[PDB]
Amino acid sequence: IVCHTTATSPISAVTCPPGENLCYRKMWCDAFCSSRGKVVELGCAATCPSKKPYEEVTCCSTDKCNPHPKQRPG
Repeated sequence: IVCHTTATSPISAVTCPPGENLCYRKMWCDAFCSSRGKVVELGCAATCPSKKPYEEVTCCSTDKCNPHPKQRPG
């Protein structure tokens, strides 16, 4: 119960696994930065282990912080 966005696809608030708040956010620019950007990770996977820098990454835990524009209305 935390991030209310992405997290293993379009999700729906899910808020990743347990950890009891928080949402590891990673990905955004796939790896081609060829425009767009709807292939993120921001999934959580415990307690946001931070992971690595690479493409895009972060770590929130304040209700959410792993959104994603564009998306698909279906």
